[PDB]
Amino acid sequence: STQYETQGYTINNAGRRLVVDPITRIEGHMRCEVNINDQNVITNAVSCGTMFRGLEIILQGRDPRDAWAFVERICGVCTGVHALASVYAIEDAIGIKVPDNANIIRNIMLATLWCHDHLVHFYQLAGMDWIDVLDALKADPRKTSELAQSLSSWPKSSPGYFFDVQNRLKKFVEGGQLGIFRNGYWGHPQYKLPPEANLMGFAHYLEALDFQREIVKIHAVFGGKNPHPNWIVGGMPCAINIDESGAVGAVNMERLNLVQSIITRTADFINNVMIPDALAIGQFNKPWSEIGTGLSDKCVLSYGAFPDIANDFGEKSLLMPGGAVINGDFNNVLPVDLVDPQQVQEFVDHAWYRYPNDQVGRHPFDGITDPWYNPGDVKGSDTNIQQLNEQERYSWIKAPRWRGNAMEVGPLARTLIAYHKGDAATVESVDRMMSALNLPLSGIQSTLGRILCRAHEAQWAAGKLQYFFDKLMTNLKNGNLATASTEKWEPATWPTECRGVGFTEAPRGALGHWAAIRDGKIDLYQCVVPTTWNASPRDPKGQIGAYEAALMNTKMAIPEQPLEILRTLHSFDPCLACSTH
Amino acid sequence: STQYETQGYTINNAGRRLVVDPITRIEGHMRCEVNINDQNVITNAVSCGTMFRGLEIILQGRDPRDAWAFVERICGVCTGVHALASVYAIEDAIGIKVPDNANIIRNIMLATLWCHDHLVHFYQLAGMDWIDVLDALKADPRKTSELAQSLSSWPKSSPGYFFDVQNRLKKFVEGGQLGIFRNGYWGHPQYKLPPEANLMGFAHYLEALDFQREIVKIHAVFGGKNPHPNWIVGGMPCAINIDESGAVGAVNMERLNLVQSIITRTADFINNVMIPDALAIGQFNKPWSEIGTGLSDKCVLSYGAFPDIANDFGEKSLLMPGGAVINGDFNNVLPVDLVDPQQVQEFVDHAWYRYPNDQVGRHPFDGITDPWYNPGDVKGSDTNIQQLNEQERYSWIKAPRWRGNAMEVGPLARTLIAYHKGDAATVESVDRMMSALNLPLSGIQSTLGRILCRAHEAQWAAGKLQYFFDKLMTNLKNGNLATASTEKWEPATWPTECRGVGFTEAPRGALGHWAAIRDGKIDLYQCVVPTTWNASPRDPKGQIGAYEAALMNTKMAIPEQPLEILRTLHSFDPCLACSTH
Amino acid sequence: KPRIPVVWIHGLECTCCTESFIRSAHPLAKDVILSLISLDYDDTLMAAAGTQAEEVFEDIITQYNGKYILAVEGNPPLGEQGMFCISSGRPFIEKLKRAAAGASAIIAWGTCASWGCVQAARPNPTQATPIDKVITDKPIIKVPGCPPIPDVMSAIITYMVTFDRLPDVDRMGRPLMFYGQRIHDKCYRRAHFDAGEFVQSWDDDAARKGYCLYKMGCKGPTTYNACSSTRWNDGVSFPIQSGHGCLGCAENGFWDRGSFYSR
Amino acid sequence: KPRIPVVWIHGLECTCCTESFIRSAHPLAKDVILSLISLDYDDTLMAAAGTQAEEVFEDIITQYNGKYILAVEGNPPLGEQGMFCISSGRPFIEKLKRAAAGASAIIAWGTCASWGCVQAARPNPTQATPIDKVITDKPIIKVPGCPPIPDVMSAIITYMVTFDRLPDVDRMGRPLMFYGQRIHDKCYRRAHFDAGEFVQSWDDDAARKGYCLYKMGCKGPTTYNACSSTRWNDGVSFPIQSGHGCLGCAENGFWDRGSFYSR
Ligand SMILES: O=C(O)CN(CC(=O)O)c1ccccc1OCCOc1ccccc1N(CC(=O)O)CC(=O)O
Ligand SMILES: O=C(O)CN(CC(=O)O)c1ccccc1OCCOc1ccccc1N(CC(=O)O)CC(=O)O
Ligand code: SF4
Ligand code: SF4
Ligand code: FCO
Ligand code: FCO
Ligand code: SF3
Ligand code: SF3
Ligand code: F3S
Ligand code: F3S
Ligand SMILES: [Cl-]
Ligand SMILES: [Cl-]
Ligand SMILES: [Cl-]
Ligand SMILES: [Cl-]
Ligand SMILES: [Eu+2]
Ligand SMILES: [Eu+2]
Ligand SMILES: [Mg+2]
Ligand SMILES: [Mg+2]
Ligand code: NI
Ligand code: NI
Repeated sequence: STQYETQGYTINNAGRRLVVDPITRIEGHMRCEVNINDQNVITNAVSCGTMFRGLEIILQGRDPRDAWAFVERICGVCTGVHALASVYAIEDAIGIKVPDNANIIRNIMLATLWCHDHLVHFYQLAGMDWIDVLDALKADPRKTSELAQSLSSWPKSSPGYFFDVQNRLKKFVEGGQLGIFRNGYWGHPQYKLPPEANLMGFAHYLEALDFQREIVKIHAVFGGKNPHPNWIVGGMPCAINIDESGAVGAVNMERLNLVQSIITRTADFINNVMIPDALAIGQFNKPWSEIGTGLSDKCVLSYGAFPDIANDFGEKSLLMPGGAVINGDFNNVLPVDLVDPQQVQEFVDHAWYRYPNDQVGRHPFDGITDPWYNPGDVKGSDTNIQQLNEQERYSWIKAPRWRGNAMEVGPLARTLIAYHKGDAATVESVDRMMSALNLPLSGIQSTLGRILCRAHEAQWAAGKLQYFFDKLMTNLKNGNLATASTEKWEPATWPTECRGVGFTEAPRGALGHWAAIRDGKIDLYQCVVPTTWNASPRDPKGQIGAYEAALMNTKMAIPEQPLEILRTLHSFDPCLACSTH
Repeated sequence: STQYETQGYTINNAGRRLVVDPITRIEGHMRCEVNINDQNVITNAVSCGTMFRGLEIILQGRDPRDAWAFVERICGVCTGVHALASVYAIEDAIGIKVPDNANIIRNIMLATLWCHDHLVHFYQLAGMDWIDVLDALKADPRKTSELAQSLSSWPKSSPGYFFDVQNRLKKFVEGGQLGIFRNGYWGHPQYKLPPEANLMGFAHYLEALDFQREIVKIHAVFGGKNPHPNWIVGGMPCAINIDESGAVGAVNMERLNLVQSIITRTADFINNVMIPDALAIGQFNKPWSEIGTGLSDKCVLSYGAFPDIANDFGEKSLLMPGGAVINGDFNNVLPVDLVDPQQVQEFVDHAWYRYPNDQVGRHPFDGITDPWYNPGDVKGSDTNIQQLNEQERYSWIKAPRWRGNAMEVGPLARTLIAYHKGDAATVESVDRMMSALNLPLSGIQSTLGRILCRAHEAQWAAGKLQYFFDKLMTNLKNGNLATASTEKWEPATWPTECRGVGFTEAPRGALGHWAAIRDGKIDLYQCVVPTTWNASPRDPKGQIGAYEAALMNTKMAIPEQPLEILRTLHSFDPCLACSTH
Repeated sequence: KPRIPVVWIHGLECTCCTESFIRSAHPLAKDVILSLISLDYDDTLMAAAGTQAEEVFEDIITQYNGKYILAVEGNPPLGEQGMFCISSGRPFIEKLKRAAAGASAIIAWGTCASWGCVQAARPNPTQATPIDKVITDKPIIKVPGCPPIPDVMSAIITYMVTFDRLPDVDRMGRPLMFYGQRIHDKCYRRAHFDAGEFVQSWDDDAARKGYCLYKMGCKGPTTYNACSSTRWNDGVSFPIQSGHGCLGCAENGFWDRGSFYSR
Repeated sequence: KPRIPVVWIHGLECTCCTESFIRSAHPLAKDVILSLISLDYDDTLMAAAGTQAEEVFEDIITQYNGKYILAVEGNPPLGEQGMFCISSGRPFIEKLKRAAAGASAIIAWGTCASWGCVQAARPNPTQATPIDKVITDKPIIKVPGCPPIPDVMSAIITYMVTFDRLPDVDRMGRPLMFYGQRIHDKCYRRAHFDAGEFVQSWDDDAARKGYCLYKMGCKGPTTYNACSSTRWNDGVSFPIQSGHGCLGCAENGFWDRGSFYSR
């Protein structure tokens, strides 16, 4: 066993080793190992991506116009965000400018994704970490109604409703067929909600499971289908026709009315169901404002997103701010440049990849994806990992760093960047939220904080949906219908050699696609995705990534039941297929 | 002025005349006149249908296979019921037996219509006679929540919901644009709900306006569209394919799943919103259990409906019983035969039609539709009527009688027939309902009773929907897929001369179509429709129809404000385009 | 801010057009009524009856003279001096003319108001007459179909409110947006039509595979509407998708073009 | 009354197939889970993780040996001894084979489980392999598409449960009910295809009229699925209706049949 110091942590692999494999209620495949000391406190944390597909390899030799369709399948949960990054990257390489309505619709696609993704994560992925579903069977339906009504105007709060939900759960479990609730952590002492809050939460789990299906109708209108809508280089293919013959064949007033109806319902659900539930989780779990800080008080990163001025990716255009903080200095938000070779680099000294020199980090335009499954001694065999060897290669995830710093990305990161850049809406939202919880600002830099920020972002995005819709309708009223630029559709119009970067803020954080085009085909296509950052293994300096750091120093009540580990990991909303691609 | 005695009433046209023209919150065009004495009691009532189109004339010479489509357009409210009666009549004439699945689907189409029609009638047509919409502005949202929760498990009962609904109404009226509420009867002393019950009812008005659109999705699946779905002689055109190539082009498992989802939602809305609201109106308006009795304690008529044994229209088959009661003898439910020339007859001595002898009635196989607008010695003129002359011709509606008796038809009539035939489900439902109100069984024979029975029937029909769906699925599981019989589709296969009767129970009562085919064409096509019965003018004996009888002896608080007249007329759910056709 | 006044009157009708309107999925009819327009007169839905309804009619068309949209459902009969359709003891046509005179624009809902529909089919006993043959001095937007598609009706209203202008129309006064193309120009059974793959008798193997309904009388080839694209009842179906040929119900005179089952 | 046990496992995947499943409009995924099946194992949705999840897996496949449906999302990679997809420290393929041995039948969700999908596209770095090339002694129902239509997924489940039998399948193991015909055999733009009326560049006049997308590379003519009939997201749209050609996403090898924008 060894011990070393990094980023204020003492990494110590003495003591009992715990393995959590598979990690569930995430997208894709993850393994986690920790060591705990004699006080059942985590002194070592190991983040491992247990899948790879090789999209960066598959994309070589494709037509750039096709790339969005391939990379969209990096992930079905953050569906569409890779298509957006791809069309941005190809347009940036070739020098294509899209019409305003295309940009607006792309923003609608991204805001819709934020709303949908964040809602499903809150209920279906993270929720059962905080809501004791089986304890809901002990709730008083009338007290449940009273609780709900104290927190929200939401209509669906009757005592009869909560009784009917409870009875549905009772009948479901009565035969022993507990399905997704089988062998859960129910009764664990870290479950702190009262029974009435558990029944309220469970009811809302079911409501959100139903309602999420409606949100993506917006993707179906503009993008054909969800999951995995369609896009084009040069704008969007959903041609508009409001007042001419054949409007039945296009995005017409009836189609736009459908979109408006979804937007209103989406805002109402998020504002009156998810937001109060997130605040309630906060009220009953205040100690988790001091658990899982990890890198969130040290290093956070946002590229920014939602350019409001079409084809302008500058600070005055992006509605979601970009920036980097390092060394805990939130008074100096630093500008990010994705072409600068000294900024974003990926290391593979602790990953299952080959570099000519694994002691140096490669900027994505110099990126290499040469898979090399080489776990070394794992106390088993190459096909039987009993204990990963975190001193050598232990993951299919590359290790991104920003100016050599390990960074956290995602909703908390973005909130902190926007807050410390002085975004008025963010400052007011955060201050009010932490006031309502009777917690200091610092309480946001936590596992609880990640959840709170995610909910508040869902609310932000639902607001922006209406703003973007109104912007679209303003253009249509002024007779501006264009949705595609085709001046540079044909390969004969492209530069023989060019490269470009497409970037955005996915639901889980900072996303970049780096593309090099040569002779009409993709020469290089490198992705660095938010969960790549957060779930990162170590680098040549032994620096730990966001997940490992957030797990460090965490008390476990019951080592064999990893509820605390799940809570913190789920708070980052891991997307493993994204992380590995 | 004259006075005569009929059916226990003293018909006296002395004294003040009141005119209500147009009657609103009905289908189509009606005028009503009454005389009131010094005590503000109605001593004479005149029912006038103020429209005519002449479908019976238009159908002559058409192909019998097309008839359903024409006669469906008798009415867009009871949409479908005339198509069903038409295909029944033509099948009866030609000798066609449809496959079981076609019969089951037709039963689904009729049950769907019952649910939809009854729901809309309760809220959008009759509701504002009972619910003081402006008084809802004075309610306490919390006391509204408590009331709703005391009556129903329905989820949507939060104080914040009632507050939001109340604020929507407040905003609606704030600009002085009261729309459908303008110049209403608000504040009339006969409005008896407390403010909280008004707000509850108004919220439900809006919920029902939204929800009704869902119910008719069942029509869209099997019949293409609503309003006015499609049908065929020989069955239904919605061919089924569950497990073979091309199921995408047919009624398949996904389409059936959509139907199931709508059935469950329809039952839930009716049982937890409309039923408790009907009972609440009962609780707050018990005096209306003794107002508007009319013919309902003397003569009631049902043909029966919903044949469960395909192509068997007998008593063992019909799920909704047929029968007639006369002379108030509910111990003697009489069988109805629609071919018997001495049973159903129509008179026109008081209608705008020519007969060879207007002092006798004609069975519909001998029917004549020869329009003759002859209002005679009106106050005013033939194009400017101040007062109809009820001593002569005063309506576009013919006067049907059953064995010479004036009958009431519709939900109350059916309820009484089923009750007195000993239908276990009807007896249990009615007894439980009247027990809950602490009212005698006689209390259903009333304006309030017509509303209670209509809500009951919506619940009944919602249950039957599931029963029919299950029967269809049972057949499909057994590989019984047939939906059409075509062995007599071609005119050359028909009798050179034949006649048939198609009958059912429309939402508003007993419907019959009498068709004669000769040489491949419609030779005669006569309709007698439920509102023709209820809104009937007088006959040569001076006998009054159901509306005129129910209006007799009614007290009015304010002669100039016809709230009591509207309450009773609306309780019968008048369909005037149906009545006149 | 005030909502645009709408006066909705009813002639000879079956009320299918009102029924269609309230089916609207997006916007909900509830929201149209509460937030998008001021539905100031409408026999089927209004609280007031009789003299109170007459007062509403008079007050609205006077106070908002020149500023309301008139929606017409149904049509006037010219027979029997107009007394085949009586309102307030006088011919309906008098109310139509009075309402029309004050209107900024008129929407003829449905085949009734547009063309005549079922009451105008041979032998037209009442001499039922479409609105544009009576009102000759006002813009009339024809929105045909029996009835028109719910979400077409609401989209047309949202267009007029949102864009503050009438929809552009074809030479027959139908909005180009929804009536510019034929049913058969956007029918999902066209593959079968083009291949000669037809239903020949009901519930045959062709019918069970969704083959073309042309040989069963489908009038989609001569009918302009949105049913094969927009579809019906929130996208659930349309006549042809549920196995019946198009009747031609959006077209002038469709009742008298011959049997629905013949070419 | 006991619900049928379903074990849902995940290989190399993007999770689009689970996401599609939860979009189901009728029956709601909620009601599928609570009333139609017993979804006893599913990495994406289940409470238990790690050793608790392993215990569930082992107990279910043992207790319900021969009686559960196995749903497979994603696929096994044969490269690197299967350690491109690791589960409980071992190759995913081991869990696939263990779960397959006890299953009464297998549903291969999506193009991944059916054919290989994007990870199998040239040059297939991981040797991603469809289920039927690994499991060779069980009924496998292929439900392809990237992902399949939500209401198709739920319809297949409801069929299997309600009718207590597997769907009848074509020669490739796809349910005839939804994969018997091509996109182009039921496409609402076929009128335009037959007329030679094509979009030639994005947002041209043809595009704004809903013309056929054949010249923009539409693979509808060679692709079997229900998109043009059933449509997507509760009948709201499908790729072609929103202006993009079919990619061919339900067909084996579609990623490598040339540019989506070429013939
Ligand atoms: O009544 C039910 O169907 C279910 N019950 C049973 C029970 O209340 O103990 C219930 C239980 C727990 C919370 C809410 C409940 O019901 C709410 C709807 O309640 C009623 C509906 C109709 C008529 C009277 C009521 N009640 C109102 C009241 O429960 O507050 C009381 C009653 O059930 O008699
Ligand atoms: O609060 C609103 O947005 C609307 N109000 C205003 C008001 O209470 O006067 C309201 C009025 C009438 C009935 C119900 C109402 O609210 C229901 C949701 O209520 C809350 C939501 C969030 C946080 C605290 C509450 N409260 C609970 C409580 O009203 O019972 C208390 C509060 O408004 O401070
Ligand atoms: S079903 Fe009718 S509209 Fe469709 S292709 Fe055939 S003939 Fe044309
Ligand atoms: S859009 Fe595609 S599927 Fe439709 S008709 Fe054209 S080529 Fe065929
Ligand atoms: N959100 C998301 Fe997926 C991840 N990580 C991306 O990009
Ligand atoms: N219900 C109904 Fe219409 C009437 N009256 C018919 O039949
Ligand atoms: Fe639509 S009221 Fe019904 S008949 Fe044909 S439109 Fe008329
Ligand atoms: Fe559907 S998991 Fe998403 S990639 Fe194409 S099916 Fe696979
Ligand atoms: S009958 Fe009418 S509803 Fe549409 S499909 Fe034909 S125009
Ligand atoms: S791309 Fe796929 S989703 Fe349908 S339309 Fe084509 S099979
Ligand atoms: Cl278990
Ligand atoms: Cl016509
Ligand atoms: Cl034209
Ligand atoms: Cl493939
Ligand atoms: Eu109770
Ligand atoms: Eu409050
Ligand atoms: Mg990468
Ligand atoms: Mg008649
Ligand atoms: Ni993702
Ligand atoms: Ni009617």
